[PDB]
Amino acid sequence: QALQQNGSSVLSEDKSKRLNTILNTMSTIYSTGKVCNPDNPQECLLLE
Amino acid sequence: QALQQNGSSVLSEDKSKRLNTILNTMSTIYSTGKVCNPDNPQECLLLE
Ligand SMILES: *[C@@H]1O[C@H](CO)[C@@H](O[C@@H]2O[C@H](CO)[C@@H](O)[C@H](O)[C@H]2NC(C)=O)[C@H](O)[C@H]1NC(C)=O
Repeated sequence: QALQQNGSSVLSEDKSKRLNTILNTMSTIYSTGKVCNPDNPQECLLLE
Repeated sequence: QALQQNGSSVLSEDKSKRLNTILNTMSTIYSTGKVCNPDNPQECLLLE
C-alpha cells in the first residue's frame, strides 16, 4: 500500500507541468517578495 | 580674485545644511533608483 499510491503520475503531462510551474512561482514569490517605505522608496526589506 | 571667492559661506548655516541635504538626497535618488515591470515585480533593474 505504501508503494501503491500514484501521486501526480495520473495527472496529464501538460497539467503536471502547469502545476509544477505554479508551485515554483508560489515559492519564489514568497521567498523573494519585498515591501518599501512610503517616504523612502530606496530602502526595501525582505520578510525574514 | 581667485582666492577672494566667497562661495556658499555667505549663506545662513541652517540654509547651508538644508542645501547640503538636498544635494545629497538628489545624488542618492539618482544613484539608487530602480524600476521593474508588472510581469515579474521581483526583478528590478538599476540604471547603469
Ligand atoms: C495508478 O494508476 C494506474 C493507471 O495506469 C492504475 O492502473 C489501473 O488499475 C485499474 C484497476 O485494476 C485497471 O482497471 C486499469 O486498467 C489500470 N490502468 C492502467 C494499467 O493503465 C493503478 O491502479 C493506479 N494505482 C492505484 C489506484 O492504487
